[PDB]
Amino acid sequence: DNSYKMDYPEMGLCIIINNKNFHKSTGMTSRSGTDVDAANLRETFRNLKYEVRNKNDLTREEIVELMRDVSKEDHSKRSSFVCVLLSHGEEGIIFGTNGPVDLKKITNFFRGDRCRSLTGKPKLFIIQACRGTELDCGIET
Amino acid sequence: KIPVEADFLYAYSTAPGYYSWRNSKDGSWFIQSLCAMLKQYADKLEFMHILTRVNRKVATEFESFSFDATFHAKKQIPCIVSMLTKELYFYH
Ligand SMILES: COC(=O)C[C@H](NC(=O)OC(C)(C)C)C(C)=O
Repeated sequence: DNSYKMDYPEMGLCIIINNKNFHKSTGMTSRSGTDVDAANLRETFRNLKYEVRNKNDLTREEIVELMRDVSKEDHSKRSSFVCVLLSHGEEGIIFGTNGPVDLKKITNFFRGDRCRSLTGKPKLFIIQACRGTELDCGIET
Repeated sequence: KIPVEADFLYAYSTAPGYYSWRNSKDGSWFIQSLCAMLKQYADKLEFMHILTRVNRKVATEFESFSFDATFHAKKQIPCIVSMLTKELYFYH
């Protein structure tokens, strides 16, 4: 048993949260080019046989209930789970269209004890977002 | 029993504390590279190995260009955070 069992009836869900336009109050420029990512991920994960679900411009609240409702689903027949977050962010934080949301609050719904039908199954979280304001000036080879 | 935090994989686009670059026309450097690597290797390589390829592609093939010197010529490295307990293959 060095490899996860991926021969279940279904590969699993692939929830893609694509936040492009943020509330004026937040002062965050639109994430132009983000639709290209959403479409890319959708095609890519469809080939891997995942049940893709794209959600666009969700508020900090909508991200939570979405994640909560998904974790409350019966994943028994599914091999794994995937969630992609496309948005603005900071260390340990992902932005809803109206404000920040802690990454921990999101991932907790899937904790081994909180989502029994996904225990022992790989839970992937692809996060495209900033994690601070530092820039890598790189170094020459 | 197993840890409740086990079997979790967090594939971050950039390292802790750093910016993550996105091209308004092609999409983010990370998502771009991830899809390409998955489309090409998901039928043979293990996930960690594919994500390592994504790491090299993003680190080598991408460099920012900006009229603002402050954001010009910047690089980026993604960050694989794995609490997985087994090898992951998108096939059987
Ligand atoms: C995932 O793409 C972005 O929205 C991340 C965003 N970074 C970002 O937009 O960098 C630029 C403005 C594209 C150079 C952030 C600071 O969180």
